[PDB]
Amino acid sequence: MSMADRDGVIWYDGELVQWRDATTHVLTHTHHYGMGVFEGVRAYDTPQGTAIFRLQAHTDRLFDSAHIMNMQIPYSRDEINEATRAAVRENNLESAYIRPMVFYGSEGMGLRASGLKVHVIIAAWSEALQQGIKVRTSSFTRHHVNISMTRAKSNGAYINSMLALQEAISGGADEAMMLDPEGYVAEGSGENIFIIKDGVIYTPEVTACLNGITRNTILTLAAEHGFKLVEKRITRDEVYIADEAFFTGTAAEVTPIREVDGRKIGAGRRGPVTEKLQKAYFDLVSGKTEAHAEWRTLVK
Amino acid sequence: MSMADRDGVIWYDGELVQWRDATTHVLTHTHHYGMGVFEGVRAYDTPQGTAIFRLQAHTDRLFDSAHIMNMQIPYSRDEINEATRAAVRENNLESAYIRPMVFYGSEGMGLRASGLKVHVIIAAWSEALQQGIKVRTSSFTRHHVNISMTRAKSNGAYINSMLALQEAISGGADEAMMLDPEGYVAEGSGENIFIIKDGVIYTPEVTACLNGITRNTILTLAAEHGFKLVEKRITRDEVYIADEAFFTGTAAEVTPIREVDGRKIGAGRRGPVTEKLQKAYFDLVSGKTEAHAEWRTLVK
Amino acid sequence: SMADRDGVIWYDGELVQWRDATTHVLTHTHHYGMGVFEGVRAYDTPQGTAIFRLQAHTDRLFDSAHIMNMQIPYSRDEINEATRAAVRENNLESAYIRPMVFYGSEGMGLRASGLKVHVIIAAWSEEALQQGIKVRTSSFTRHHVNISMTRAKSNGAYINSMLALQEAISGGADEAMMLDPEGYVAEGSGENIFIIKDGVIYTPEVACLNGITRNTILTLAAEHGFKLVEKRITRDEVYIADEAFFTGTAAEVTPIREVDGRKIGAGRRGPVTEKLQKAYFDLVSGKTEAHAEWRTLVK
Amino acid sequence: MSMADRDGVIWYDGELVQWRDATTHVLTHTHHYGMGVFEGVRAYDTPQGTAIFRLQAHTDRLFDSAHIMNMQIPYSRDEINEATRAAVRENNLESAYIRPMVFYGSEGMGLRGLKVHVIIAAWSQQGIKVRTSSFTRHHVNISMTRAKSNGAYINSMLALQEAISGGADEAMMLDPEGYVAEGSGENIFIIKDGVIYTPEVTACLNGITRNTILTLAAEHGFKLVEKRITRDEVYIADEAFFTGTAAEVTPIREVDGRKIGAGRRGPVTEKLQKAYFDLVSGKTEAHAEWRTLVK
Amino acid sequence: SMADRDGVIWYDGELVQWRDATTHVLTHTHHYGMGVFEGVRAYDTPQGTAIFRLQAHTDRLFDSAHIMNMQIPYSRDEINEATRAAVRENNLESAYIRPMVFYGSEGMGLRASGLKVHVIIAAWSWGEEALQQGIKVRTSSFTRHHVNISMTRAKSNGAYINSMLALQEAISGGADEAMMLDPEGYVAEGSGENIFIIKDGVIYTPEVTACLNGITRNTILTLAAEHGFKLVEKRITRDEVYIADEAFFTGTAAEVTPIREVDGRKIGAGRRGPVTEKLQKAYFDLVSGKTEAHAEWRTLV
Amino acid sequence: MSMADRDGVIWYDGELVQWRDATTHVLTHTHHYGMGVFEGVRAYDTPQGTAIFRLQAHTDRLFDSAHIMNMQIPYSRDEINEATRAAVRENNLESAYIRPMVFYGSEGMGLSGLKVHVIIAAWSWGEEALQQGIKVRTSSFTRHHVNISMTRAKSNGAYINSMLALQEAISGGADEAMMLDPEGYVAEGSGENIFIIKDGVIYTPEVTACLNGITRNTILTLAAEHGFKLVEKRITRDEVYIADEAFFTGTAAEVTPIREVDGRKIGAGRRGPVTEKLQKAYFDLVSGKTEAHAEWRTLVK
Repeated sequence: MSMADRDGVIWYDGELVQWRDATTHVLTHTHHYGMGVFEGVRAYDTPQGTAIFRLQAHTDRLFDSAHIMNMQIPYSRDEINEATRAAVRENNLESAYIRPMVFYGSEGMGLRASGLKVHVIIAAWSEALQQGIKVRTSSFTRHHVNISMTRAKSNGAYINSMLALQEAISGGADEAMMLDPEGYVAEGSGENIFIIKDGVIYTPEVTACLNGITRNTILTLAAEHGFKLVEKRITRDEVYIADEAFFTGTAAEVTPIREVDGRKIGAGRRGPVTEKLQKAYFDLVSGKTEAHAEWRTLVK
Repeated sequence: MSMADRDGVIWYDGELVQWRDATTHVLTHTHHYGMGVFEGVRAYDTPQGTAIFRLQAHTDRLFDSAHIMNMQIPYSRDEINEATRAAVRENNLESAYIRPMVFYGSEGMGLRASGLKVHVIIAAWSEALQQGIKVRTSSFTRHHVNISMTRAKSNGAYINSMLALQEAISGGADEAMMLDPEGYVAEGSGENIFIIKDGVIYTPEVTACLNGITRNTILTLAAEHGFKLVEKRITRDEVYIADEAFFTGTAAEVTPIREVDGRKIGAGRRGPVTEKLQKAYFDLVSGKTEAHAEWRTLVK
Repeated sequence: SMADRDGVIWYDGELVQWRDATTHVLTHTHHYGMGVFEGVRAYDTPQGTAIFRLQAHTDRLFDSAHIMNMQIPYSRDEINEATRAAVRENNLESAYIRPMVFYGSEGMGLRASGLKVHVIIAAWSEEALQQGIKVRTSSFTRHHVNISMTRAKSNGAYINSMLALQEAISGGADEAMMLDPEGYVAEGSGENIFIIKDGVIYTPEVACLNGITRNTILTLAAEHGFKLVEKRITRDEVYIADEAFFTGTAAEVTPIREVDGRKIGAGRRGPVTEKLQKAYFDLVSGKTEAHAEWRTLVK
Repeated sequence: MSMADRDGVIWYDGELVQWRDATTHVLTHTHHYGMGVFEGVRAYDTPQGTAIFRLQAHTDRLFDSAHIMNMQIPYSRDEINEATRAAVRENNLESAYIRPMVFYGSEGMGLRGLKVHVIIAAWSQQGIKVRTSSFTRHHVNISMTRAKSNGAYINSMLALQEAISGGADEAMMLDPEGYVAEGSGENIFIIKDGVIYTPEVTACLNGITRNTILTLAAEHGFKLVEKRITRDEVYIADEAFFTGTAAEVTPIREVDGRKIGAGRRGPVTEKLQKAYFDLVSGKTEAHAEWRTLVK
Repeated sequence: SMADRDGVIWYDGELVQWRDATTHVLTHTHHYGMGVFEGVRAYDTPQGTAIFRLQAHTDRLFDSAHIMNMQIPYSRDEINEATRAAVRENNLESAYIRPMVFYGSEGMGLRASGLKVHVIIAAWSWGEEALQQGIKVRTSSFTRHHVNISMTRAKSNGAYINSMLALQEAISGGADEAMMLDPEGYVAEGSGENIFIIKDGVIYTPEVTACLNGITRNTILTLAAEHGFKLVEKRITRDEVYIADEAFFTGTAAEVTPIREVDGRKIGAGRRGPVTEKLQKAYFDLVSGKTEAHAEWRTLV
Repeated sequence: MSMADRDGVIWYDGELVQWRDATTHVLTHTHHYGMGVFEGVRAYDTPQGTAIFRLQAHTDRLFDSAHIMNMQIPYSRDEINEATRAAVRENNLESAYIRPMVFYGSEGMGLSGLKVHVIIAAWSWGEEALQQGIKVRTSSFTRHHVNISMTRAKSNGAYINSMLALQEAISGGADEAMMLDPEGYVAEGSGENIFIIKDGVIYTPEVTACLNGITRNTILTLAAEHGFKLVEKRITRDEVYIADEAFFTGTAAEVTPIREVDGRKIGAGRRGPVTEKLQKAYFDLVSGKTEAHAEWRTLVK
């Protein structure tokens, strides 16, 4: 079992190459120093066929992340949008996770970015949402907005998420809750966080936490459903006494939270607002409703 | 021009594979999330032959960095020590830079480290030292000791070093001076920093900076040459009014600093203490001296 | 003495005599501060003695216990009824009420395993309100949101408040202004802080306690057509404000005439402060039938 | 099972009161606001008899802590020392943990005429698992870190309870800067290449047990360094242990799932643990000033 | 030279000759930085030379003196009339005005007891390619002022050492201006200007916390609302500025100066953006009287 | 009563000028932006004559401060040393406080083409507070941040924070303030370095965010010469509360004992034994009663 050994094609520098041929040299610069940007995109089976959810937003963020790191993607947004569709279409996938990733090649081994060639790959492949997960606050502090570029989804910056996730798992939990350098709640290991108190939705301001696309989708869905939503600084004990809490992310969708640091969240099961938003988001991404058709890009 | 199209061998998981055949899949976990550890080792031409300078300290630190990241190196320290010498000998190198690197394989794409295979790679290949360099203080804050593991030499953590080095170069300088989150001088982008005032050597405490092996080596040489050395917190303007300043690193060796942020350092020239320590370090690594033979391991 | 009084104290389900409400000297909360409490007021209304926002104080008491992982052995309706009994059975026309939850004297370690949860409720019975008070910014930094649970009203957390208040008093002032770890204005020693500048009300965003009296002022400010903005405030921003005042359960609405020697506006209670102070007293005294749910008759 | 329903006496404002009768009113000021200071002292059985270890240092620190909180103890240091000796003697304790505690009475209920009460109560592995606390240790300008105050232990209770719920035994505290500060209630030490490293007394406790280890390390020829320590510097240390009055020397074999050294009690930890025990038990006549006979 | 020139300067209730507007070298504010000042512009309008937002600059001047416990020995009406006098008496068509409140040379200690307060108002006549093509900005390695170390709401004299250090750094790095970050790492302001960005048609500016409540900033908020632009005050990171569609500085002396590059990252297309051009044109039409609105903001001289 | 209407001379840009003639234009750049460096120097009455204490260290720190601020002093150290002695000699001062000050002139007005001017003024020099102890209140203003202001340079505009803190300590009933760094640890007084004694050992904050005071450096020398153990480390405010002794060091404050901090009595509330010996040693040194360290006393005539 391996992520490298499987059938299909991977979009690699403009061409569709076989899956096991999509390799890079062991002295690849991003492999050793972390300078790279990537995306996480999902394709869902809809009544209209396989559709990618908010492809343009993920492609724009990819270019934004590369622009932050001074990495010139040798392609336009149209080609990357088309190549991301091709990554799912040319594999005949009914539903997939998509990993567009921009990295520096194996041209040089120094810290200077000059001389390094920019490579782009796009790989696509096929109770947590029900009752709720267990969360433990991480002892590792979340990224500092002047140490790592928090608006960029960069490869090397995910060590902190991995350390925190391993700590949460070794502590008996399913996910970690990250605090910013100021001590306020920021996000999960790879998800944004929302809480509900007295029918009002609260979520941390986009300061140190990543401007999640699933987060933005729930902000739009909440307004359309008439929910009052407040962006403000949230403390860890404010999460303890919330009626509801859930995570948002491309991979996690809307995942309810039932316990943080041993504190039961409300009644300890998926709350009414969480279920309404979770259902609305799933119907949106799966094409169960004609609403927001501009957010669904058919792959074929 | 490329770092992959090369003639030679690279130590790849217990086997000496051809340089062009030392590849990994493009969905390598460390490639996407930066979770990995590496070292930077130099080999010098001594009167006794090609020797690796302080091989034991670099292998010990490599295992420390892996131990910090909960990465299990599937080889003993002796096996890594023997394989490091093999990367220099089997390539017929008179003087070499060695890059041992430990990374997670292309087994999974989730943030959980479970199921990931640990691979080990050891690749080896062949005026500023005498003049001194221009330095500019980085606007990017150095790593935070509770966000990144500052004692580990991890791959993904060097995004901050590349951002800083590019800023320094775009500003017309040669290197950046990093400040910790408290505003005190920490290190260079890839080197440790030292200053001299009234014949006393000062260097930042091993706090947010990497415990450099060249740093620790200079501590030994400074004591052998009768220089009082004090480890304390240093401010940027204390560097401005120092009599001397220099950088230490495996690649940088002993590099004098003639100017910081436009402020000339002393006489704007390699001062007496820096030159004596620089010659003492070069005589040590090239075997021109006699003592510390335990720090020079023959490669053949 | 606060122990030698005539009356009753609601103690673990029953009304005991005031001097009989004792606890052992090795009580866990007494040695480690792990406990939560509330400050509630009862006012005389045309309908009789009524507790102001009893439900909000009881809900916050349970929230503070939930934060500290303390299981209150009573439901919210029992605590609500007990709080009314603390005022009624003491024959109080207007009262301050102190519900408090603490760990008993079953152990002496830092672990909470085996500790019994006890609940007590004790209820007992002008120029500052009109002329304003002197405030000196505290040299003690206010609580850190990840060091202490700032949303919980915990016993041991008030050491910081006592240090700041005594510092302000020895400095010739009446109250202290707390700054958060980042240097922004947080609150007073035991009150929230508001400022007025060009007819707009500004208050720090919630390292400060989400005060119930602060919440009523938001409601009263909107009812009286006042624009209110929640944002980070600096100490010098207070110096140049037109008005400033504190808000708390025990202090109600206390104007601020001077901060750090800087005169605030005209050096006395301002217009907006007067109307909010008037609106708050009219609300708690039942002078207006509005927000009748916020006045629970003690009966 | 309760800490109140016990036999014995408790020193309570100058006199010896029966254990069950040593009570205070439920509106005690320290109970509601945390304004109080305390000490943890141990008595050990020595060949000369039951002896309190460093009674003078704990009593001095108790008056220091009170002084920090502007609390005037209504007794001199000699009276407190003698009362501490009596708390062990009059209970017929061969070895005891002693809890002197100073607190404000139930005179007022405001935040500003409070009476100061004093009580003194006395009663009778290869390494532990440690998890770093997600709670930050006390800030040196928010709470008085040199004073051993009652209300400041909420942070310790939250961290210890977090470590236990996570499957560990003790917590490791980080200061607001992210550097290793201490354990839940104990100082922390690490050993790397025969050298002892302990966090510089920043947000630290200035522990008396820590101060004795400095002396015992120097007498056993161990170089000791006080500096800032990071959490991952603990991961790669050869040894690690906690020091406290009630914990003495507790070895640390694992921090955040990282095995410390060989995962067992190390040589330096063993030598310092035996030296501390031989010191407090009076095995040798060394540091006799640090042992005060109870009788 | 700013001293050897003809003209008059308002000096403590009297108009003295420009070369005679002197103070002793042991002046307290000169040595310890305790003083407050303003930056005011006058423009040519169809009604004549008019000061832009004279009331807002005088009010803030008194606020800054109040923060520093400095008593201005004059009323706001007298300072308004003196600011107009510094422009009218000098026969200036368009000028920059420097009202400055400082402590005299009464004592040399750090205590303010005994120091007399002086008020000076000087006005003198007034880069155009940068105004239309954008400037190069480099983030400052010097951290912006801390809200509990210096009084950031006051426009104080000594607090501008930090601005000078950062401007010198940016210039030595090849750029025209510095971008300042607060102690927490978020974007605060330029060296002497407030900063704005545009992303998907929405204007973003740092919340008034560690930066100065700029009057030009307050004017742009009004001009943005009148043009239907959604404006959001929030914390901004340096890399959020990298990916912004537009960016520009605001200040009395800088007007609306677009930003084309930050830390080597091209800002959008690398030139003045559409939203910036509309606000810049609106600001010039406002201060020069091309529009009739906001007659309060143009005080004829 | 004023610091300008006095008889005597002031060294002003290479020449001595009459005291009342030592003026600068009111648009002086340092006057408006605080960018300038200065020193505080003392001349004492010694058996060999009026002598400046550590003239070289104060002149070297002035050039260090100007080097940090990128200010080019148009004069050399030898000229400044000679001018500093002239400022005392030519005024016939038996003892004096000297204020060497480097500042930008009135050439420009933006944040270039600025001329550097130098002035050195000297004037003749609380005794009950010198032998009994002062009251100290911890300042609510945070001390300077090592990356916001240049804490090793003695710059003009940076002393706003000292004035804000000193006024607070006085309005609270005290004589001096105790400053805490942005991390909460003890840094210094408003303009003095702070020392504490506990069990016969001297503790003082490490040269971190506080000023590397020359008087502090002399005490480290004198403490070593008296066999005292001295430790540099991070000190909390409550560590000062429980110290046996505490005092301030500075050029103007010399050695000032501290009897009370935040209402906490320091030890016995009077000048401790260690403070008295170090105060005696410092006064004997600067006044020439001890002939040791002859290079630290530079005769004026």
